Amino acid sequence: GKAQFGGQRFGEMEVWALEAYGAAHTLQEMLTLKSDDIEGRNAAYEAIIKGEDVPEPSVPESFRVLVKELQALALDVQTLDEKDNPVDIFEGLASK
Amino acid sequence: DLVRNVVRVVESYDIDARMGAEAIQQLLKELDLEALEKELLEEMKHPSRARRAKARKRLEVVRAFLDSGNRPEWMILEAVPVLPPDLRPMVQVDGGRFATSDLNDLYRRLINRNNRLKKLLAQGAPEIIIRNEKRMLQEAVDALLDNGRRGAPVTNPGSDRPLRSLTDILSGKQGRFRQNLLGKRVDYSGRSVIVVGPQLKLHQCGLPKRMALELFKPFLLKKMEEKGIAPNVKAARRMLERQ
Amino acid sequence: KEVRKVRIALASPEKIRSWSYGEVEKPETINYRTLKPERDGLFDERIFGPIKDYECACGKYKRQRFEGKVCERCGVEVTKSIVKRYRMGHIELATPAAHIWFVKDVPSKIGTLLDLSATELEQVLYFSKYIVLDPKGAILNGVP
Amino acid sequence: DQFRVGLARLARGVRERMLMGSEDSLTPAKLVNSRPLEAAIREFFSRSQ
Amino acid sequence: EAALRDLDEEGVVRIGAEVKPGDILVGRTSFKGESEPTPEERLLRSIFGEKARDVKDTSLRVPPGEGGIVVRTVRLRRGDPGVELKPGVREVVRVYVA
Amino acid sequence: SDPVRQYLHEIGQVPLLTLEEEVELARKVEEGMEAIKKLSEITGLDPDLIREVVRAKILGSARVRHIPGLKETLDPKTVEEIDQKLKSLPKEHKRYLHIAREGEAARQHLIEANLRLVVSIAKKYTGRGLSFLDLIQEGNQGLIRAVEKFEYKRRFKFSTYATWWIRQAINRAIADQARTIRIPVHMVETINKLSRTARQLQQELGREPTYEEIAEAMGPGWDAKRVEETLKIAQEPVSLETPIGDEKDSFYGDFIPDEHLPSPVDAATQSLLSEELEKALSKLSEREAMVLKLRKGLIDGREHTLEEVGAFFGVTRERIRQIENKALRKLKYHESRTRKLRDFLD
Amino acid sequence: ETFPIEELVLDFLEYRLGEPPFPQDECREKDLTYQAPLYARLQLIHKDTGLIKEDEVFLGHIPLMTEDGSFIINGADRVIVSQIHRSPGV
DNA sequence: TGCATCCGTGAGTGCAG
DNA sequence: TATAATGGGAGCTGTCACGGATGCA
Ligand SMILES: [Zn+2]
Repeated sequence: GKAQFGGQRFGEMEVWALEAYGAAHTLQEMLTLKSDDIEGRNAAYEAIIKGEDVPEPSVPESFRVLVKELQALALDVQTLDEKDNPVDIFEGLASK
Repeated sequence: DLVRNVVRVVESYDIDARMGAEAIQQLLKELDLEALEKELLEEMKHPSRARRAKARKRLEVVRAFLDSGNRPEWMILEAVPVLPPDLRPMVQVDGGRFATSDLNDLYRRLINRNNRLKKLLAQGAPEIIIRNEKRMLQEAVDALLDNGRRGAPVTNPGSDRPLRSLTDILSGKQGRFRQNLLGKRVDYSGRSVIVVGPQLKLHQCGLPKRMALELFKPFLLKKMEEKGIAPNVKAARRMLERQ
Repeated sequence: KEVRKVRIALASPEKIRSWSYGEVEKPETINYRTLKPERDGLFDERIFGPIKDYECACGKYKRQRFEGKVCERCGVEVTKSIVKRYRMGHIELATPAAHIWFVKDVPSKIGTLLDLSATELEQVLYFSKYIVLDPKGAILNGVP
Repeated sequence: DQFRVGLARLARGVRERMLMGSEDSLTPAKLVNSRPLEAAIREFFSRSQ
Repeated sequence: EAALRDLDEEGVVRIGAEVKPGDILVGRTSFKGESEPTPEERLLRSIFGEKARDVKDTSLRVPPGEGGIVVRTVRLRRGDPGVELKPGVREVVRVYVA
Repeated sequence: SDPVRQYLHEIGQVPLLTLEEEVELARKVEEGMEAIKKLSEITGLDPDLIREVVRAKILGSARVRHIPGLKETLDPKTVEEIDQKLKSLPKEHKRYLHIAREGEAARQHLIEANLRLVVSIAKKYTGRGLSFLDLIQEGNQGLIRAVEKFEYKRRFKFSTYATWWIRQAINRAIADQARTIRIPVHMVETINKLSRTARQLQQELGREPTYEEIAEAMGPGWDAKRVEETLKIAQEPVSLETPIGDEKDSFYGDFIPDEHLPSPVDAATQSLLSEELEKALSKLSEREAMVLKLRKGLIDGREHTLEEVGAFFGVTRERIRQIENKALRKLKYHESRTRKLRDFLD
Repeated sequence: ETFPIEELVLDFLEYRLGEPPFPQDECREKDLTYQAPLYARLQLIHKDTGLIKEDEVFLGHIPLMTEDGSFIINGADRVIVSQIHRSPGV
């Protein structure tokens, strides 16, 4: 919304668009550094004002919410590497 | 009896007959999955195709558990999990007033009933009462997770708005998938009224310059240095903040 | 390493416990006077996380070098407030309770796995009928 | 319509205090809580479709 | 001061000014938090001869792509006659722009 | 199918007592309590520890938990074990095992026998923050109190005494769980005191009262200031999903900016400070920009006054507070050429 | 319709409406509502003895409609859109 | 066994709101 | 802490179409 100083909603249908073009990097951008990849988002704007190319992104934060929200329903979602052993997309901050 | 000095015996058995998730976690726990496979196929041999049909449906679910390693009993929680606070916050809005997720009022709702049952236990209350606390306990947990799915939906007082339960968050056009994973909002974007420019070449467009500035604001801060309309980027920003 | 698949599966009670950082004991949010979180309720920091980055709850330890000591006085880790986003709590139920998805998602997954009618699972679960587990020879109207 | 629903709510609030609290030292003044009415009117005009 | 040359003693733009994006319309101060100056900051001031200030600029500026000519102002405190606002609010200022 | 009409049915099952059965059951309970401490001065075990063991066997093993407050975890071994040194007694002492067991069983049928009453009390306490049932349990909860504290000898019908503990526990729960932010019961207590006295003021005024007109009718120690800040905590929070518009594709929580997490302008700012300040330590001296680099901290800060400054710096105590001055002093003329630090005060 | 209330009984005599505590424009400014105080006279009468009390208790403020057809509700004009519906009948 | 019959699930985009 | 008091109360309405699971001549 203009009054909140909004962002433009890039919807399912816009994602399709980029998909059909095959602009993987432009879409990914939309889905990480331009929206909620808090790490690479902060990382990017620092890269521009420093005159550097933007950095390859990490996992969007809204996906993490999707994990934690499936735990709260007692479902154990799990990122895994090709050799089937888990991968912490929380960098140890939720293990003891 | 000490007045009649008789020892009375009332005709009645030591039967074990229970109620609710307490029961079922047992029956699920006493399921030798391999066994039931054996019988269901050993019955997949039947004619009339109607028995053969549902021993497939059922058997599918057995092997679903066998192949994965899940235990059937696990579809009954003893420990219900709680979702980190920040994902269901309590916030002071501008007026120092607070805005809170629907989940707290759903948890609280459940935490009371679990608590008041932990008490009703030790104070030894009749079944007819402990029964009602347990029932009320499912409907608690059944509304935290999928409010309105079964029975009436959990309404805050003075409104008729169903509270937003965990499944309601996950699902729907407004849910987490379709509204935040298959497409978000974005930085570096603008909107405006369009207008024909017949002077453009095919590959061009008319971007008003006020929009331009913002959509490129980082880039403009760095350039603004490399020439020097400001000393460093931070002062560069404070220039463009008033017109 | 690099993500390549994503597995989804049931969380055992012991596993739910695995994730949890503390039994939410009280139905309390946050103190109507200090507007801070009541301990042992839904927002407690000794469970979920420091509310301010690398700052303990009461004053005890307040910056990066003490990173990971649960101060003794208030009991709160010294890490980034970003963990209030990821650290699960758990409520520890008195009598077991069914996950409604595996009940009311037709065809039932608990109701087919035990040859239990739709409407039986209700009665036995919402307490409209008993379900005999060991009849110790009982007998009703002339039938064991 | 919204008025006829505030009035009926006030009437759940009189009879409640008509059979608990003292069945002879009572006036209209203190048997009527105006609020169930005040609210259904505030409602109609501030959040109706 | 250039950034205030249109505000009256109290912190209101003068009726009849020209206001554009960035301009303060009503200055305001709120107190800083438990992030009251952290080390990084307590030092930067240590060099400049001003110590950390205890209040904050929360001035009501003007939004991007808005503005015009202040035509009126309304200032409602509490402690003034006729007036009483929602609990906990001292004063509420409205400035109509044309 | 409807969770009230159901409980209303289980209740219609246990019939209403009669005046005799009232006193009979009431009677058998009081004796069984007496019987327990008499039955604890013979054995010396413990009143409660015993009563729980009487309770176990009478109700069935269907239930058992280590009752917090008793000192042994009441597992059915210490119930056989203690039902034994109990049933081991001489007929004129183990006389009172029979007395407790009979009394516990009257407890049960006296609670179950007076559930209808609670219904018709909690019925009147709806629309108050608590679900009918929720009020019922809280109601029954008290009803339990009422039996363990009844005295049939006073010749009262049981109704009369319980209709106090019932409405004592409804009102306590209506005041201890209703609000998302829990407030002490005595503060709730006085809040409603405004609500009520303001209401009459309005009913006398033809308009709502002011803060002042309240502090007057509220009496002494009540000023206009203190009725205000009382309301501003009476204030119930509002739902983040409160629906926006008259379609519903918006949520009042979406219009709320997250001001905890640092913005990218922000978290970028902190990095061009904490390094363009490391850009003024090793530019004029890095060991006098280390003794002052431990008069604070590049992360964690290091600042007390005079005590660790006197421990391990290299030099003496009031000599680092001088190269502290020449540390700073070198930095105020250091930053008269690399003038790229002013802009960080905004 | 709602009166009289029943077992004691409380019966309805008449209502009155008073002029607004603030004129149309004053409410537009002060984010008030353009409304009139609603009084209603009642008489309590005892289902057993013959009790008679009679107060005119104050019921709140009913908001008033201006000359052109609008309303003022916390100081913003509003319209009440007539609604079409299937009508009562068989 | 074939076929009523019920219950649960869907029902376009973004923007102003 | 004690006259006595012992089973609730609002439903809400004019869509649709498909697929799956359950009941019944
Ligand atoms: Zn501490």
